[PDB]
Amino acid sequence: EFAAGMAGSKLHGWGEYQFDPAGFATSYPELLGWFRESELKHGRVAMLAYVGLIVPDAFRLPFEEVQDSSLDLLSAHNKLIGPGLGEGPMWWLLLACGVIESFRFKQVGLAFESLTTENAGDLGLRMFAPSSAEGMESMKMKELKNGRLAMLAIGGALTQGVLFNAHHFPFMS
Amino acid sequence: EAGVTAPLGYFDPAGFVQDEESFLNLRRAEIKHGRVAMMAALGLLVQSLIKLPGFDSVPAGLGAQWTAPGDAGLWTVVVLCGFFETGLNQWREDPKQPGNFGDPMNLGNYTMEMRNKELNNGRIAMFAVMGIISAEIYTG
Amino acid sequence: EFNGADMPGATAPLGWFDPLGLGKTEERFNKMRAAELKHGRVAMMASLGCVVQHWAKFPGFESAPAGLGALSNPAALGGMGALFLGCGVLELGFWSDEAAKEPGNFGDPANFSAEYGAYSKEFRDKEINHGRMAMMAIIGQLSAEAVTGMDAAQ
Amino acid sequence: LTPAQESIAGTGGPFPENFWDPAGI
Ligand code: CLA
Ligand code: KC2
Ligand SMILES: CC1=C(C#C/C(C)=C/C=C/C(C)=C/C=C/C=C(C)/C=C/C=C(C)/C=C/[C@@]23O[C@]2(C)C[C@@H](O)CC3(C)C)C(C)(C)C[C@H](O)C1
Ligand SMILES: CCCCCCCCCCCCO[C@H]1O[C@H](CO)[C@@H](O[C@H]2O[C@H](CO)[C@@H](O)[C@H](O)[C@H]2O)[C@H](O)[C@H]1O
Repeated sequence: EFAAGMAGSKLHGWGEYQFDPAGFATSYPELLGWFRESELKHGRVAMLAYVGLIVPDAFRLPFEEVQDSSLDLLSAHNKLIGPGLGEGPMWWLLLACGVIESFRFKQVGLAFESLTTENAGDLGLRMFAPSSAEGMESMKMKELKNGRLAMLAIGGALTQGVLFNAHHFPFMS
Repeated sequence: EAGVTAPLGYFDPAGFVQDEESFLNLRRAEIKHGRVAMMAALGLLVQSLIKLPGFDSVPAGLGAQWTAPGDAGLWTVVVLCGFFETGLNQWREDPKQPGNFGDPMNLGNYTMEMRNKELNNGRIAMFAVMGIISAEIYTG
Repeated sequence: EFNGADMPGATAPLGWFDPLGLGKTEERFNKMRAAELKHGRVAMMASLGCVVQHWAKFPGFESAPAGLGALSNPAALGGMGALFLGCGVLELGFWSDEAAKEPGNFGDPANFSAEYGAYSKEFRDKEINHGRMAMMAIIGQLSAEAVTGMDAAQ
Repeated sequence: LTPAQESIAGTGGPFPENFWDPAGI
C-alpha cells in the first residue's frame, strides 16, 4: 500500500509514520527498490562516516602515510589523494569499496533487474540477527532509523566542522 | 459523628468539624501534623547525638537551615517530601478514611486503641517540637 | 495472592523468600515489585556507570573524578542536573508506574521481546535477580569507596 | 478512565487524547 510494504514506516514513535510529502513513492513506483537501496547505502555510509570522523583522533591506521596529526575532516581527503592517479590510500579505499559494490551486481543482476522492494539493500548478511520475522522487521526499522539519524548527523557535523573550525567530536566552534 | 478517637475529654470545644467532609479534611491535617511532629522530635533527638557523613560541621540544632550542607539537605528533603505528598508515591492515602496510607510495612493491627494512641502521641509531639523550636530560637 | 512461587522472583536458592511477609496480597506485591524493578535497574545502571566513568568521560567533563565525588565538579553537577530532568521526563511521562500495565512493564519500547529475548518468566526472573545483585553491589562499591578512597575498580 | 474523569477527557497530556495523571489525583 504505502511504498511497497517496505520497512521504514512502522515501529515509529507513534506507530505508523508515513513520510512522503513529495510523492516520489507514488510518482515512481518502478524506482522504489532503487530508492530503498540508496537510502540504506546512504545510512550505512553515514554511520561509518561519523564513526570514522571520531575514531581517527584516538587511533590511526598502521600504514605510514596517515600518521600525520593534522589530518582533520577538512584536509584529510585532499592530503590523502596524493600525487598522480591511483596512488593514495584514498584510492585504496575507493578500490576496496568498488570490490565490495561489485558483489551487489552478482546478487541483483548486472543491471539491477532483480532489485525488488523486498530485497532492496539486503546483502545476505545474517550474523547476529533475530530469528523471528517480526524481530527481523524490528531490526530493519532500527537500522533505518539509525541510518537516517546518521545521515542527518554527518551532514550537520561536516557542515559545522568546516564552517567553524571544530573538526573534532563537539563540532561546535 | 464525633465518635472516632476522642478519649478523656470527649469532643473538643468550639470544634471546627462542621460537616463530614470538613471533619475528614481536619483529621487528615491533624494526623499529618502529628506524624510530622513526631518525626521532628525524633530528628532533633538524633541530631543532638550523631550527624550525617560530611555533616559534622553544621550545627546539630536549628542552625542547620542557613548552613551550606544543611541548606542543600533541607532543600532535597523538601523535594522528596513533595514527591511523596503529590501522590507520585505508590503508597497513597485513601480519599476517605484519612491517615491510612495502606500500611506500607505490615507492622500489624489497626485497632481503635492504636489509632487513639497514634493521634495522642502526635498531639504530644506537636507541643514538644513547638516548645523545643521556640526555646531554641528564643534563648539562642 | 495466596501463592507467589510462580512469580518471576521465586528463584531456586530461596523460593518466595519473605520471612517478614511485607507483600502477601496481590496489590502489595505488585507495588513492591514495581519498586524492586526500579531499584534493580537503577542499580544495574549505576554499577556500569561507575565502571565506565572511571576509564571514560564526555567532552567538558574531563576534570570530574568520575567516582563518588563526581558531583563536586560544577560541570558534573550540571550533568547530573540534566540527567535528573531527563529521568523526570521518563518517570512522570513514558515510564510512569501508574500507567504501567504490569509492575515494571513499560511497553518494551525496543522490541527485545521480538529480538534476542521474550517476555517470559525466565527473562523476568533474570531481570529481577540481576537487579538484586546490582543493588547489593552499588551499595558495596560506593560504600567501600567512601571507607577507602578508590574508584569502582576493586 | 471513569465517568467522572471523562468530563475533561481529550484536553490534556502531550496529545489531547491522553490523560496525564501520574499521581492519580
Ligand atoms: C493550578 C495548577 C494545576 C491544576 C489545578 C491542574 C489540574 C489538572 N491537570 Mg494539570 N498541569 C499543571 C497545573 C495544574 N493542573 C501544569 C503547570 C502542568 C504542566 C506540567 C500541567 C500539565 C497537565 C497535563 C499534561 C494534564 C494535566 C491534567 C490535569 C487534570 C488531571 C490531573 C490532576 O489531578 O491534576 C491536579 C494537579 C494538581 C493538584 C497540581 C499539584 C501540583 C504539585 C503539588 C506540585 C507543585 C510544585 C510546582 C513545581 C511549583 C513549585 C514552586 C516552588 C519551588 C517555589 C486536572 C484538571 C490532565 C488532563 O487535563 O487530562 C484531560 C493532563 O493530561 N495537567
Ligand atoms: C507537520 C508535522 C510535523 C512537523 C512539522 C515535524 C517536525 C519535526 C522536526 C522539525 C521541526 C523534527 C526535528 C522532527 C523530528 C521527529 N519527528 Mg516529526 N514533525 C511532524 C510530524 C511528525 C509525525 C506524525 C511523526 C514525527 C516523528 C518524528 C521523530 C521520531 C521518529 C521515531 O522515532 O519513530 C523525530 C525524531 C515520528 C515519531 O514517532 O515521533 C516520535 C512520527 O510519527 N513527526 N519532526
Ligand atoms: C524540518 C523537517 C525535516 C527536515 C529537514 C531539513 C531542512 C534537512 C536538511 C538537511 C541538510 C541540508 C543536509 C545536508 C547534508 C550535507 C552533507 C551530508 C555534506 C557532506 C559533505 C561532504 C562529505 C564533504 C566532504 C569534503 O569537503 C570536505 C569536508 C573536505 C574536502 O577537502 C573534501 C570533501 C569534498 C570530500 C525532516 C526531519 C526531514 C522531516 C520533518 O518532518 C520536518
Ligand atoms: C511547606 C509547605 C509547602 C506547601 C506547598 C503547597 C503545594 C501546592 C498545593 C498542593 C495541594 C494539592 O492538593 C490536591 O492534590 C492532593 C494530593 O494529595 C489531593 O490529595 C487528596 O485528594 C486526592 C484524591 O485522590 C489524593 O491526592 C489523596 O487521596 C487526598 O489526600 C487533594 O485532594 C488536591 O486538592
